[PDB]
Amino acid sequence: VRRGHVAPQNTFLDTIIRKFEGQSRKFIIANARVENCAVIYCNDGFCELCGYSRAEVMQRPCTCDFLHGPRTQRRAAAQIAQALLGAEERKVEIAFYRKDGSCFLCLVDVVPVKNEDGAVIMFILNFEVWTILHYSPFKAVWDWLILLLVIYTAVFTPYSAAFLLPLAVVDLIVDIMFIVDILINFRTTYVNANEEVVSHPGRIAVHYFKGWFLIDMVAAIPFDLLIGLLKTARLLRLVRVARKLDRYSEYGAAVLFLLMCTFALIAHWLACIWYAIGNMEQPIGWLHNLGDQIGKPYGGPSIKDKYVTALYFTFSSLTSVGFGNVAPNTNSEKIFSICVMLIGSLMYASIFGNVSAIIQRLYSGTARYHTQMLRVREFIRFHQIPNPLRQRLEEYFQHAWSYTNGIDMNAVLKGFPECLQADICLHLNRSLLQHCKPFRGATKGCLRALAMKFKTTHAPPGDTLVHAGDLLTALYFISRGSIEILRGDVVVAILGKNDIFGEPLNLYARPGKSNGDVRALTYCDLHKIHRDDLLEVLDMYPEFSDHFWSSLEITFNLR
Amino acid sequence: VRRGHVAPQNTFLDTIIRKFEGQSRKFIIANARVENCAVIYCNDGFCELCGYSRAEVMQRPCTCDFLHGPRTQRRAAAQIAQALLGAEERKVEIAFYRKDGSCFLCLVDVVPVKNEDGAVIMFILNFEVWTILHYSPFKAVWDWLILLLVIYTAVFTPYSAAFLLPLAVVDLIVDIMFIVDILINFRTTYVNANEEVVSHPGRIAVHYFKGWFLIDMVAAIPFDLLIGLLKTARLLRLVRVARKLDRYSEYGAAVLFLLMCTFALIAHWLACIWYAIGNMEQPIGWLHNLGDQIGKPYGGPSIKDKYVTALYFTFSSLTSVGFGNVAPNTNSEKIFSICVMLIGSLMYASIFGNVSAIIQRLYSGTARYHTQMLRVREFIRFHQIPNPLRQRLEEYFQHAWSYTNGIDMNAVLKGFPECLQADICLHLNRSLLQHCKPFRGATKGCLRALAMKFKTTHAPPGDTLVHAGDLLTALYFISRGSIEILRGDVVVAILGKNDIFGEPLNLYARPGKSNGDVRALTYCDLHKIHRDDLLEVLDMYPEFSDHFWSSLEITFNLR
Amino acid sequence: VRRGHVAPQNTFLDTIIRKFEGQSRKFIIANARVENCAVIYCNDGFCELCGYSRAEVMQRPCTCDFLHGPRTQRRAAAQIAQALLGAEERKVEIAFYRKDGSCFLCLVDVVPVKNEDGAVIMFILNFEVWTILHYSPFKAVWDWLILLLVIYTAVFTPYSAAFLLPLAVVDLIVDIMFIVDILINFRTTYVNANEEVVSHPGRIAVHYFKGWFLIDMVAAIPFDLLIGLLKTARLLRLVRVARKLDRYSEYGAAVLFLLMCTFALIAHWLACIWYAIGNMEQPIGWLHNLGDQIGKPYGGPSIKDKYVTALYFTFSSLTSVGFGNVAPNTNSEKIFSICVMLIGSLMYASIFGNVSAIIQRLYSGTARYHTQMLRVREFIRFHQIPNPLRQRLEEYFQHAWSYTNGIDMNAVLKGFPECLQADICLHLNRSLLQHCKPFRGATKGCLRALAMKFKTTHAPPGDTLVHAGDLLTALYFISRGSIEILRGDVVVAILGKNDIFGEPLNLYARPGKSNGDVRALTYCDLHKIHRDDLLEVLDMYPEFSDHFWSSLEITFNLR
Repeated sequence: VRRGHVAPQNTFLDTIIRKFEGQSRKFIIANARVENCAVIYCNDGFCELCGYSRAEVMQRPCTCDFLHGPRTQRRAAAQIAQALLGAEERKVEIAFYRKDGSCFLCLVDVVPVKNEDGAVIMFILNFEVWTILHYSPFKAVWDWLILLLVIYTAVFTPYSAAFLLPLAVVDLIVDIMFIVDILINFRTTYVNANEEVVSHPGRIAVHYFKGWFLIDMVAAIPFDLLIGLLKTARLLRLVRVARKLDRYSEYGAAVLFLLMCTFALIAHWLACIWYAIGNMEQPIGWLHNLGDQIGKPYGGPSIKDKYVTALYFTFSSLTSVGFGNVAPNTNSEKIFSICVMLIGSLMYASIFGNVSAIIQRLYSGTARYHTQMLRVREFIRFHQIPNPLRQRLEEYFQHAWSYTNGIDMNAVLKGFPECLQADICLHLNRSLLQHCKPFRGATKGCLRALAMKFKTTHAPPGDTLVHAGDLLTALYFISRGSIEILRGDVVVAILGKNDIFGEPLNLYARPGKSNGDVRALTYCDLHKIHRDDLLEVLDMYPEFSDHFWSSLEITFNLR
Repeated sequence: VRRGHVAPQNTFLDTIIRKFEGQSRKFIIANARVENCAVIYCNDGFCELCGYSRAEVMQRPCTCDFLHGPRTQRRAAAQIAQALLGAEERKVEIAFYRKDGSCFLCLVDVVPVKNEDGAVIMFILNFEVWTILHYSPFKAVWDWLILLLVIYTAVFTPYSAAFLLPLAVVDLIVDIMFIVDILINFRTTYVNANEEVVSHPGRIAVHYFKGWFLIDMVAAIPFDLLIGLLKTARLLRLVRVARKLDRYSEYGAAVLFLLMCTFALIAHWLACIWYAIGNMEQPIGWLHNLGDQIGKPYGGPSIKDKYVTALYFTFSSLTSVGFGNVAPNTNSEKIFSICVMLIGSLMYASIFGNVSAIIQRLYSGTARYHTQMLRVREFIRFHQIPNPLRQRLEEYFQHAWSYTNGIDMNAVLKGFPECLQADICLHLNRSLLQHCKPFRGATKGCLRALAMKFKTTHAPPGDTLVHAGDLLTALYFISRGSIEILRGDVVVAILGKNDIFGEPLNLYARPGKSNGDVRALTYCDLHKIHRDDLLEVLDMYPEFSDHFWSSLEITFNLR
Repeated sequence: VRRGHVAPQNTFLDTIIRKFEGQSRKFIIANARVENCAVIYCNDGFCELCGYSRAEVMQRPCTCDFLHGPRTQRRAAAQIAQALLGAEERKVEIAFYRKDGSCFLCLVDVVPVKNEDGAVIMFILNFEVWTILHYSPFKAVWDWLILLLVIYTAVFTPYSAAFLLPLAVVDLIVDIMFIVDILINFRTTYVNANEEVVSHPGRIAVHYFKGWFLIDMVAAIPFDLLIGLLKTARLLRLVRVARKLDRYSEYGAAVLFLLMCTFALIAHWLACIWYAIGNMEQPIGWLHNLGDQIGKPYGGPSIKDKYVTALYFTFSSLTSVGFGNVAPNTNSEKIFSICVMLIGSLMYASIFGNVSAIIQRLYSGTARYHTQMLRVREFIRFHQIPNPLRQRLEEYFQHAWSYTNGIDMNAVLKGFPECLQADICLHLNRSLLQHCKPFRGATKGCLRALAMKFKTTHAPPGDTLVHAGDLLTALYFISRGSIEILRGDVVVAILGKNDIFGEPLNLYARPGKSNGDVRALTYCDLHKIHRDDLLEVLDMYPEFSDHFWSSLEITFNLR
């Protein structure tokens, strides 16, 4: 469900610039909180007045010592400052001098802007010469509740329309729910593309007109005043689902349930319409043909049969089975079967084309699993892989897929920019950065740059990562599990959690050799970088890099 | 719709070289507009005559001082030049000397070529020893109009063919439209693969013969002279759509409408042919079997029934529903049902195989949207992403897809060459290059090279792009929206439109640190490059690079 | 089939650390096998006691000379060591001194741990102040045997349920097999996600309860005590296949056989249920309608017909053919046909959507073969390729695909890490590394790094690999086949197996030119590297690189 992000606390600055832009005004803006109260924005009108650019005027106190000149008096120079100290609408009565130097009869409309907090936040100087949400647990399940009673009305009113020429009271309860639905739509919030959120009743009622109220206003019209064709407006209650279509695509099985249940309603109406053709042609047809299948000539036949036989027909016709217990004969009867065969051939390709995809889309992980498995089984038979390695290929692949759900890690990150990519890896690698000792005395830029180059490698039982004689390119960190260290089949050491191993990069200044082996016991969790990846970041932060190597204590210097 | 590009104004030079190549001539060509009227092309015959190459002879005045020698007279050296000053066909009577040096009895056929402008454009020296278009608003909608009356004739003439053994006058109006169609095809333009456009009536009439006129000439033959089989030629009017097939693939819903409506015509003919089998076998069949369904024995049955029942059958047969209200019995009746089942099984796979794809191809953006969404929802459940970041992933992804329609930006550019790739990015980034100050005094090569390395990054509300302590690799430009600047949660500055921020690259000559943060308010539009990307271009243009840094005024030097 | 890897011999160390972690203990661990019996792990409690880190304490004898001080006595310093020499639970009664230096009343609980071997393996010092497998040839084929008798019961009990109101003895044999199935499930092993394997009867019986025994316990209940609805519990024997679903996805044709045979069982039950509707409505229906098709009014009709006609109906209904020899009429009859058409339209899309994919997934190699072939045949017609090269394109492509099965070599390796990637290439290139002379005196790290950069190139008959004048970038090795050497169409030399050719990299220290050509006779097998790829590895191992070039004898130095 789409819900737009709330407006930041400084968004009122955009509207004030937009307001005074509408007046064709000439002005500047200066903050109160900062040291000497410097300028924060100036419009193009102010640039034309003096001649200076935005860059030159910015980061300067709003007393503005450059605006002084020969003709600028000494007495009211104070009458610039004591307005920053006093706060009031007062036109300060003085000339100024431009960049190149020129006299002009200007006048400083000094203003202090004040917000809901009741404090002096921003200065501006013009020149002249009961509430309800839309993503709440109340509103969430109530859309499914609306959808149920829509399906109730959409089905049971065709039953009333065709056949009727406990139930009387319960149908009136559903009519009141739609009247309650309209009143609730006023106070609830909505999301404009630009205006991410908008609230309170001065603004919501305008959007509701000229949208989808004119259609829904017809739904809530049950007049009393024969002739049941007046109740055809209750079918337009179905439009409430069409407008809220994005809500009903959350779960995998829920989308299947809608396309399966709506398939019944398509048949249900056609069943009721098929029956209507039998009633409104009495001069031999299909109903008297049914009257011979079940011995009831004319008296009359059964109501329960007439609805079933019609539904049976329109299912048999639209499903493209085509029995012929019941089938058309007269002109209008065949015309219907042409319509049902034509829409049926369209529907049976359209609706079950999607449902055939939805089952494979629901079981999408296990679909690609077997294709990836057939690559491995072909790769085994192609190369002839023996048993000691056979186990390692299967168990790693089954551990890799079962853990990650066969999802590409970096393929998702490519779409996002580098700022939010770092924030994603910061969330995954929170267990190292926040908890460990050397990363605490560090700025936020250092954390993100490091977070990019980290790699969360997983190690199942008995996996030899690095061996004796190899080049220690990486420098590892152990988050969870329990990792061993061996050499010549003797247990040298064990490491649990929050531990480090590799080499320092200051002493050698070279690619150093390894000392011994390293193997996992449990399904251990660890992290990884490189020598080249680390140094390129650490050299950018020289004052941080001294703190890094001193505080960081590695459990094994491996030579 | 394919329409070839018009021939440039200097394409007549190709035909003149091609003309004098046909004579086995030996010649050169020289321009009038250029300073001293130098040579612009020479054929291989001239290279063989003297011995010099194209490179050596080119960029030399057509007086040709190298062609002089001992035997070349002084009096008629003027009689080379005053032809460039006088203009006439005159064989200049003199010898010349080759590269190595040799006498040969040559003769300069001096010519001034003149075009429609009526001016001296090009010199050549031979040696010896009511209109109509095809992509107009008139022709565009008239193809759809032709297609309608084709469908009118294609349907209503089978009705006349089978059943007939207001309407009399209106059918004759359609016959005249095809006669009008033929006359219009003469004056209209066409597109040869080589000849991009060709016009005026000397050349178009030759292509129309031996193309698709011989078939369309049969369409316009309504002779008066019984026997309605003479009107079978009106079915060949359907070929006018087959030739113009590329026109009817513009809209998404329009292709669906053709394949859906032609499906009816396939049934329509088979319905009329099914009826013809009933009439032309009278010795029990299907028509007398229908005469018992609706009580009409022989007198005769109804015409409206006979057409419907046949259409109902051929739909039921070809749609693969198979009712059996009406069905074959005699030899010829079954032979038809074998033909309809065989084509029906072929058609129901072929035509609705495409229509099943067309609905997913029409909703192709929203199809891949849900697959990309399932990657994110799996990625959320796989990593367990909390609420403050949960919003950022959804809102960025929904903003990114809704803005770009889920289209790859650079994937389209890869097919095109670097010249037109730069022209595409020049169109997108026109708002910076043409309007801003420093890019005005610049050549066209500088604009294209820069345009390649620009990146149009979009920033929704409250998006922190760069933070304090980070390395300012990029140098941004603000086109639209409104962007803030903060540090330690205090509003430092605001920027509107056509503004700049980053660092100068001359003072440091290093990767400098950042000063503070930067965040968006509105759905702001901005651009981006790199330090390495800029300098590699700027160093190629040293005289431009001095103008660049001086005129370019950045609003924030961020240290 | 998933089978987890067995626990290594040092996994009991994890449980001992986990045990003493549960006591809130403070301790260290030291090995017996290593030289001076140094420390191998210490918990965080020991780090807090003294103050030292893991890195500082590790790789130190467990006598611990740093733990001595002024107050540590000289007499019981021996009573640290002689426990390593004697072995017993004894609290060594002495103080110690921390990092900064401090007295504390501590007490060393000296322990020697001993395993099944009966030897002194590890020291610990606490401080205070009939069998059966599940992947055997017996169990493997017995799952297929269980599946057969499940299908026997699942089919033949509906036959007994509906119709019955040699066979008597044989059905009781199947009832005993399920009782045998339960007893076998106790002693057989299983695989927990964490616990890769678990055995012996103290631990297996707990998992079997609260899993899939409560359902299977109902299956083995054949009580004696009319009313055959008691045998409906035998349908729940079908659940034994649902739990063991991963077993039945091995072969390509085996998955097709299950989905094809289960399709019959879906019809089989519906056939038996369709028949039940005929029996249990006797007040005209479908059974008396059948009694007129085959002249048998009431007496009674045939049993063999009643089962076939029902099966014929439910096939005709669910397959979506829809004949109408037998078809519904009464209320309950149509309700069934609505249910069969609804599930039939769902099943015919779901089950045959997979089976349509399974045939193309079985013939998946030959599917992409023709698409790759159409690229080549288009590429031939697009460029117009003559006969001498035409043969080389076809024969290489047909040799490449037929050998490799159209599988990507490196695309499979990308998922695996660099350790196991090297192990895969070590298996493929075993014929060179183990057998040849220069690679014998080499460490394991040298073998893996080389193995990565090797490339198994195949050469069919008459393939010119390298020519005279070319740069010998690669350095080849001949494993199998027979390779020639030529220059100016004269036979210079021949090479068989385990041979080398290229250039030495020490003498030139440059990219040297080639001498002559090289061509294959048989379908030869060979390997390949590069000059840059080799030197980058060899420079890391300087002591190995001297042994490499001396022992390695190349058959042709080619200049």
